[PDB]
Amino acid sequence: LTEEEKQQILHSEEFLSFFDHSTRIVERALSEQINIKLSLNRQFFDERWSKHRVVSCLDWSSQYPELLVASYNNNEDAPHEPDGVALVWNMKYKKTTPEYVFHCQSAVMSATFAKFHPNLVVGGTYSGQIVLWDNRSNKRTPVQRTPLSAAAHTHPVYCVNVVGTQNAHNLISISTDGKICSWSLDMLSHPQDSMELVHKQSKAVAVTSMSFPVGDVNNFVVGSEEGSVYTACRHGSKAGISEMFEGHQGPITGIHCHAAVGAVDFSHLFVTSSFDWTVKLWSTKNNKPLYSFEDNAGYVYDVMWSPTHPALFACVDGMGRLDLWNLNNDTEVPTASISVEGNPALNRVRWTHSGREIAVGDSEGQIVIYDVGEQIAVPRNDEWARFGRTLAEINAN
Amino acid sequence: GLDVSKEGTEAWEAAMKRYDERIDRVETRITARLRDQLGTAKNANEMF
Amino acid sequence: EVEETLKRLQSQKGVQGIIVVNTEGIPIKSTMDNPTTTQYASLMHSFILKARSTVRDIDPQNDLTFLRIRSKKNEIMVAPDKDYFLIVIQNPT
Amino acid sequence: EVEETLKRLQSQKGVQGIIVVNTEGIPIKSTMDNPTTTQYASLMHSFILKARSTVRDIDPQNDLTFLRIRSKKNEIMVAPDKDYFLIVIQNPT
Repeated sequence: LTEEEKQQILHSEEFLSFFDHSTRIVERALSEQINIKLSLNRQFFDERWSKHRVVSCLDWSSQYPELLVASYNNNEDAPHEPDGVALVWNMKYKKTTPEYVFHCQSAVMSATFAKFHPNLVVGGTYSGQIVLWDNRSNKRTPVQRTPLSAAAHTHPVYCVNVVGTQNAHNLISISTDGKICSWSLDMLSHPQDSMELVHKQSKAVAVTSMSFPVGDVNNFVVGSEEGSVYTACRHGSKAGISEMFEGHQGPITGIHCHAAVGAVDFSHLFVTSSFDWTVKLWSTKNNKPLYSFEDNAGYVYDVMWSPTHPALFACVDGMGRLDLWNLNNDTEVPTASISVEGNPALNRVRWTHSGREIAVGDSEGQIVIYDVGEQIAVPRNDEWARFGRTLAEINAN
Repeated sequence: GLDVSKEGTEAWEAAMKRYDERIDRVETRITARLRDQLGTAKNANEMF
Repeated sequence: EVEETLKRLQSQKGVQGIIVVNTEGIPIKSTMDNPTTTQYASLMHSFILKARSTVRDIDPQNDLTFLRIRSKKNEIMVAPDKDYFLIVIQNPT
Repeated sequence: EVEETLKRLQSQKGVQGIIVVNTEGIPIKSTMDNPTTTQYASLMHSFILKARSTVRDIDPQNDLTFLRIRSKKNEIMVAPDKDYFLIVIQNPT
């Protein structure tokens, strides 16, 4: 009835969070009973916020799963909604209903988690407008707005980086021109390393989904315009880009450094996946692709290494076919392989930190989660060095 | 080796690269821990 | 934000009727049949006050955050805290 | 199903006190002592019978299947039996 005073009493500040608790626990209480190894783990898709969202990157949840930001590049499928889509989900309850909706006022492009924060989420857009969210409560308004001058960016933030610890809270935001800006993770006013990735040739490096070394190493490998593995450091004597180990083609849509060591050495290796219709193996002493994988039918977009078994990656393609390979076990064939719904051109792949399950992202919305229960605790260092030796003996003639 | 440039370039260049790796590694280590420690000063006087 | 609140409250499947009973004891803002549940929630406000005294006086370190009333005929999966008692009668299946 | 099962059910994973009421109001028989049985289950039984009297005033024999009151530190479950009612304190997690 007439309830404005009760809108202030009942629908107050702290009571809205309690109402979120009521809705969440009863909607979770919906799992009420009566009151008288390819397995395809899960799949999630919002029919209102994930619908036809042509995206290239999201914010997965390796550590602390069952809540992962689906920072979608908001398509024009829902123009009568806030332009920007970021959706954490509930894999623990296995729901796809628009409960944990998150939005901005621009094309949310790869809004990763902030440093030292599960609620605070950082993220660049098409015009380099890095926004932020401190969801200590159950809020959704982007509380931060990055200045967009000449030193800033106006191009899509490919893969923003979080470098350091509680002392050094650095953020590396990059545009398509390759302008790196190390914004501090406290103030959005001055980017510390606000320089240009100067390289031997074409200083305006057309970066494309770079990758971040494991172990807080600054010797990054930038994926670029035609493969172009730009190996360098952000500071030191080689603050710009030192060199470009390439042999891969097209704009890199997937590149990843060393995985989590099972029983192997550090294995200073990485891999690349792009428009060359394949993935190519790499290391720190190659300058050429260490092992170019099978050039499958279509653009091989993403690739990711698994933490349980460090010597195994996963890669989807232009015709939606995830192929996870452990050449120390399954060399000529992948370890497991399964397609997605139909044969579309996906864009993301991300291993679950627990391993033996993976969350793969499609480039148009829905996210599939496959299950592969094969690996156990095994010393794969032996097979690692042996297969490296086999490649070292195969390349000769 | 009586600083002859033949072996100088040819193999002593790799020996100089070895020297760079002893030195480069040392410098990197100094930079990593020096940053994390000096950036965590107690106060301005502690920073001094 | 009554939008997401009422949305996720009544939009939930099989939810017959919720009762957001305040200290007043009247469910004027809920999805139950108000002329029938008004006096029901007032009487239940007094008896749930009895229950609060019971559960919180015999064992003072035990609050009341979720009351899954599993009855022989209805799923009254009440959602409380120290502020309300969302007495929600919901369709069993 | 008596001695080892009695130890298995009293100190069960979650069950603090399975204080079964004896004759619907005076809890005597249990898997443990009489104070924790009588005092706790009797007051919670009486006050839960008052709340059930209110719900009973709404609809009389619509009894509870298993009233799982998931109270914060330790749940209170009320399952009406024939000679008695069930007033058991068992943790939620």
